[PDB]
Amino acid sequence: PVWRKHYITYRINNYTPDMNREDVDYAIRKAFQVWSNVTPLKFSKINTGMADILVVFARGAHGDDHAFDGKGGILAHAFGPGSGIGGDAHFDEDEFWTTHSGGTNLFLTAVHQIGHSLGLGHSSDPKAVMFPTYKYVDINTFRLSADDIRGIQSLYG
Ligand SMILES: CC(=O)N[C@H]1[C@H](OCCCn2cc(CN([C@@H](C(=O)O)C(C)C)S(=O)(=O)c3ccc(-c4ccccc4)cc3)nn2)O[C@H](COC(C)=O)[C@@H](OC(C)=O)[C@@H]1OC(C)=O
Ligand SMILES: [Ca+2]
Ligand SMILES: [Ca+2]
Ligand SMILES: [Ca+2]
Ligand SMILES: [Zn+2]
Ligand SMILES: [Zn+2]
Repeated sequence: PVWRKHYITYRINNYTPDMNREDVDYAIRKAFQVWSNVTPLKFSKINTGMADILVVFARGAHGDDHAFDGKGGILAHAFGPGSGIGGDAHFDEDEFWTTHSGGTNLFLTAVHQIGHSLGLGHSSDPKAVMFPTYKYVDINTFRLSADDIRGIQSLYG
């Protein structure tokens, strides 16, 4: 249930019009960084070819048999480690993605979904990033909880 290599590629398949491109790239890259800070994994954005983790913005039905649901409800989903669609993280474009507190924060959502792309389940600690409910936390004080660190290190340490 894990990536069996420690150099992992991602590609941004497409950009949400909600946010400037620069802010999308920065959110995503920072989100990956959160995990590469507590494991030996290295993440590399690529701009051509097939990436391990593909990052997709889409609405409703988008060709994976798990349609999204409009504004609210499900925000995003992600497939666990594997080939093809494995690892891929999809973000519901009917949300309003933002760099701060308005709408839904892309960074925080990405940290969570990349958790799942890496093989994590959910946490019972409301402080954890892998807690199952979205809430805006102070990104200046953001930090992985002990539960996240133990989970991720059990897979990749
Ligand atoms: C679990 C849940 O909250 N479901 C909500 C319900 O969701 C239906 C789908 C059930 N569900 C939710 C999830 C968790 N999500 C994904 C996940 O775990 O990644 C999976 C689909 C892959 S998620 O989209 O909801 C999700 C994504 C990111 C995060 C996250 C982001 C940042 C930090 C931490 C967590 C949390 C949840 N799994 N199944 O929608 C309803 C309507 O939504 C509106 C208008 O906001 C919710 O009603 C509200 C807000 O009161 C409803 O709340 C209830 C009763 O469960
Ligand atoms: Ca939705
Ligand atoms: Ca993949
Ligand atoms: Ca949107
Ligand atoms: Zn999908
Ligand atoms: Zn989740």
